[PDB]
Amino acid sequence: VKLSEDQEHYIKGVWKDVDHKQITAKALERVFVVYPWTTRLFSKLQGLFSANDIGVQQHADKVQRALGEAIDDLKKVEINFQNLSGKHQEIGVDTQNFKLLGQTFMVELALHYKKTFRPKEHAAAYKFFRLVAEALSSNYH
Amino acid sequence: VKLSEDQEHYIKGVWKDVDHKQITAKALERVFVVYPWTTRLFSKLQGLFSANDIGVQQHADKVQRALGEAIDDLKKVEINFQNLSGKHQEIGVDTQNFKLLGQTFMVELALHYKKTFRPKEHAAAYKFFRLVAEALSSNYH
Amino acid sequence: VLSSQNKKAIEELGNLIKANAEAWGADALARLFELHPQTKTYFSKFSGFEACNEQVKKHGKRVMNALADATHHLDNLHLHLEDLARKHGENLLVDPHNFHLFADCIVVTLAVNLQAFTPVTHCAVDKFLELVAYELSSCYR
Amino acid sequence: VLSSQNKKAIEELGNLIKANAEAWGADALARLFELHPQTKTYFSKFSGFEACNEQVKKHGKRVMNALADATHHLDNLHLHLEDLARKHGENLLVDPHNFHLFADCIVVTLAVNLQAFTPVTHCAVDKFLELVAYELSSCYR
Ligand code: HEM
Ligand code: HEM
Ligand code: HEM
Ligand code: HEM
Repeated sequence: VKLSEDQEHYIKGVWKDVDHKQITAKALERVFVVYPWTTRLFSKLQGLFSANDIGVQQHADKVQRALGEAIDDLKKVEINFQNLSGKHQEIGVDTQNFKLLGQTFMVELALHYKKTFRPKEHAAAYKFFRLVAEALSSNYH
Repeated sequence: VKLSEDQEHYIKGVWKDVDHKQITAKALERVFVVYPWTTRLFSKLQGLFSANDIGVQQHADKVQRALGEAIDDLKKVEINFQNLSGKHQEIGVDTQNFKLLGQTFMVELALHYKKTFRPKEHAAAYKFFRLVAEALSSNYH
Repeated sequence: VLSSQNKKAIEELGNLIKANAEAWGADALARLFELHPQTKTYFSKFSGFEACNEQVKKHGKRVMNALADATHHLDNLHLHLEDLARKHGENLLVDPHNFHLFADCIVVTLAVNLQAFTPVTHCAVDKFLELVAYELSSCYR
Repeated sequence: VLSSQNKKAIEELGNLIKANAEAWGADALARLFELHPQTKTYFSKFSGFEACNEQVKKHGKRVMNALADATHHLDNLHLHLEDLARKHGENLLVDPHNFHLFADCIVVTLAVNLQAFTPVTHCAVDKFLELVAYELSSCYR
C-alpha cells in the first residue's frame, strides 16, 4: 500500500483536527458491537463496551499513540511497526480484526465530517488504514 | 508482498520443471469452470473452455510469457508490469479474477507435484501469485 | 438471522432510502468507483464516474429503489431477490466479491447523510446488507 | 444451489474424507497455519503446527469427520450444522473470514491426495465448502 503526497497531507490534517483518544474510543465501541467476535481477547472489559467506559478509554489511548507514530512518518510505517506487529501475534490478535477497525474508523470520520467526507477523502482514509493493517500484519510468522 | 530468497529459488525451480503453456492452459480451464464469471470478457471462446481448445491455448501462451518476465526479475515485478496493468484496466478485467487464477494454478501445481507440494512449497507459490495479482492491480486508477 | 428488533430498524431505513434513492445511490457508487477502481469496468458506457454524473445518478436510483423494496420482504428475501440474482449471476457476471465492497461503501453513505447512526443501528444494517450480498451471489454456478 | 449431479459428487467424496479423516485433516490444517499464520492464535495450547504433530492430527480428524457427516445432510444443511455454528459464533469467536481461507486449503489437500480432481468435481466441492462456511458464520451477531 502506498499513499500519494496529497493523501499523506490529508491524513496529517485529520489528525490535527480530531480528538485522538475520543474518536478512537468511538471506533472501538463500534467495532465491538458491529463485529462481536473482535471482543475475544477483551474479557477484562466485563461486557462494558461503550466509548466512555474506562476499559475502552484505556485501550483507545494505546491505539491512538501508535496511530500518531504511523502518521509522523508515513513512509517508514512498516519498519517502525515490526515490534508492535510481533507483539500482536504474541497477544493472539487475528489480523483480519485490523481491517474491521479501519471500517469502523471511517464511519466515525464520516460522522465527524459529514458532507466534507467526499469520495477522495474517503479513499485517502481507506488507503491509510490498509497501510496500517498491512504493517501490523507483516511480522506474523 | 515480499518473497524470501528461498521462496524466489523455489519459484525459479518450478518454472524450469513444468511445461509453461500447458500448465497455464490447465489453470485457465479450471478458473473458467470453477469460477464461471471469469469468462465475461472471453465470448470469443464460443463456449470452448478446455485446456486443449485453440482459444485457451492461445491465451495461455500470452499469460505464461508474462509470468516468465515476472520470474526473471522477482524484485522489480511491479515496475515491469505497470504497462500490462494499465492495459488490463483498458480491456476491462476485474482485479479479483487475478486472485482466482492464482488459486486454480496452485491446484494444478498440487496435481503435478502431489506429495512433494508440502505446506512450505504451497506458501511460496501462494505468495508468488499474490505478488503477481498485486502488480497487475497497481496501475488501476 | 434478523431479530424482530433488527427488522423494524431495517424497515424504517427502507423508507428513508426510498425518499433519497437518487442522491444516496449516486454517492454510494461514487465511493465504490473511487476506493475500488476495478468496479468502473462494468460501466464502460459511462461518460463520468462522479456523483454529479447523470448516468451515475440513474443507476444509483435503480439500485437504491431495489434495496428499499427488499426491506419490505424480510421474511421472504430469497424469493424476492431471485430475479436480480439471476440477472447478475447469468448475464452481468459481476464478480461476487464486489457485493461486499459495495456494502461497506453504502454504510458510509448512510453515516454521512443520517442525523444519527449508532453502533446498534449500524449492526442491523450490516446484517441486512450481508444477506442481500449472499442472495445476489446465489446464481453464479 | 447444489444440483442432483453435485450432491452425488459430494456424497462420494464424503466417504473418502471419512476414510482418511486424520491424515487429510492434519494436512489441511498444516497448510492453513503456513499460508495464514494468524490462524495459529486460536490454538495456543499446541506444542507444534506441523501435520506430523499429534494435536494437529486430533483436531484435523474431528474437523474432517464433521465435514464427512455434513455430506449426508445436503438437503437439511442448516439444521445439521446449527450446533457447530453456535459453538464457533458464541464461544470460540473465530473470525468468519477464516472459513473461506480454510476452504481454499482443503481443496489443495484433496488435489494432492485424490487420484483425479477434474474442474467439474472441483466446482462441486467448492460450492459445498461455500455453503458450509456460510452456515458456520450464521450465529456471530
Ligand atoms: C489498527 C490499530 C491498532 C493499533 C495501532 C494497535 C495498537 C496497540 C498498542 C500500541 C498496544 C499495546 C502493546 C503493548 O502492550 O506493548 C495494543 C495492544 C493490544 N491490542 Fe492492538 N492495536 C490496533 C488494533 C487492534 C485490534 C483491532 C485488536 C483486536 C480486536 C487489538 C487488540 C489488542 C489487544 C488485545 C491488546 C492487549 C491489550 C491489553 O494488554 O490490555 N488491537 N494494540
Ligand atoms: C495473473 C496472470 C495474468 C497474466 C500474467 C496476464 C497476462 C496477459 C497478457 C500478457 C495479455 C496480452 C496483453 C496485450 O494484448 O498486450 C493479457 C490479455 C488479456 N487478459 Fe490477462 N493476464 C493474467 C490474468 C488474467 C485473468 C485472470 C483474466 C480474466 C479472467 C485476464 C483476461 C485477459 C483478457 C480478456 C485479455 C485480452 C485477451 C485478448 O485480447 O484476446 N487475464 N493478459
Ligand atoms: C446492493 C447491491 C446491488 C443491487 C441491489 C443491484 C441492483 C441492480 C438493479 C436493480 C439493476 C437493474 C436491473 C434491471 O433494470 O433489469 C442492476 C443492474 C446492474 N448492476 Fe447491480 N446491483 C447491486 C450491486 C452491483 C455491483 C456491486 C455492481 C458492479 C460493480 C453492479 C453492476 C450492475 C450492472 C453493470 C448493471 C447493468 C446496468 C445497465 O443495464 O445499464 N451491481 N443492479
Ligand atoms: C470446515 C470448517 C470447520 C469445521 C467443519 C470445524 C469443526 C469443528 C469441530 C467439530 C470442533 C470441535 C467441536 C466439539 O467437539 O465440541 C471445532 C472446534 C474448534 N474449531 Fe472449528 N471447524 C472449522 C473451521 C475452523 C477454523 C478455520 C478455525 C480456526 C482458524 C477453527 C477453530 C476451532 C477451535 C479453536 C476449536 C476448538 C478446539 C478445541 O476444543 O480444542 N475451526 N471445529
